[PDB]
Amino acid sequence: PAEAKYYIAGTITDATTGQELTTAKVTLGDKSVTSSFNEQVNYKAEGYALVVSADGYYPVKRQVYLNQVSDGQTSVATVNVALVSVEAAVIPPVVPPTDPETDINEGEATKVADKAVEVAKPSESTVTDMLAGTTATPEEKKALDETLEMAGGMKVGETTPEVLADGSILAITPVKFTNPIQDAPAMVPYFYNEGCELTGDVKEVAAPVAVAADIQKAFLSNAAKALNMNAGFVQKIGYTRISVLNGYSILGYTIKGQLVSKKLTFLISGKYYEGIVSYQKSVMIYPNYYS
Repeated sequence: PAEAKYYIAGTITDATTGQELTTAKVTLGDKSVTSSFNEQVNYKAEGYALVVSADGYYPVKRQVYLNQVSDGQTSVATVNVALVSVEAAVIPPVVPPTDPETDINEGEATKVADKAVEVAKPSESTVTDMLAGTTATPEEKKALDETLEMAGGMKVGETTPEVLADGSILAITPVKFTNPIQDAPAMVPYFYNEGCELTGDVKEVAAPVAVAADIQKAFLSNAAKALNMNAGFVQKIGYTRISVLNGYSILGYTIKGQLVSKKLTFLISGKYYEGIVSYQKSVMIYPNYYS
């Protein structure tokens, strides 16, 4: 069985416009990469330093950690670094997302899980592009087409939540082959979300005895700046190999998206508001082998 494969994929964008910053200077570990990167890496507990700068923006350093998986599985650290212009108006949070007071627990994760999965699930255009190979490289497209030819097709199932005891939420997306692939490898699509979304209700802190849309928009906008991410999810697609495991066919696979959340507080128009926002830290691909 093949060893666990690891990747770091992501995009450098402008925090205000959401457009890719193609002139950004980016290093991932010891390597110079473009603003749209996808690098295979060896597992290291230390992680990998992502260093990002662009003229007119505040620089960002982020340590990227890998979510360990087992033999035959793939794990992708999914990174959106959205740089804030030195000219942008930003309301700071009361405490930044590096403060442990901003972490959520399992009980809080359970309350936002349905919403988190609703926004994290693959859209119709994402599923269409995953299957068609719209964004695949020529080698990936060829391998995907050979896989589809042996599988017949791929059916993307309903995305369901799995709440973990640390407060993370897995968005479980099963992918079933019409016909299992016998004694042959598969090139398969996965997807992930870049940016952050509001997954819990925005509430006034210490209200005397429903929050307006504009306050909610201002809350998400400033939460996204605090996190160095775009406001709203944009979906990205990748391809990975499922290797042959002798004496087993490949029935399909499961995509597991790790959604991490933060509870932030902002003073917005003279009142304090709190809410939970979520983003994707990783995507993992689990083959479904059958004997």
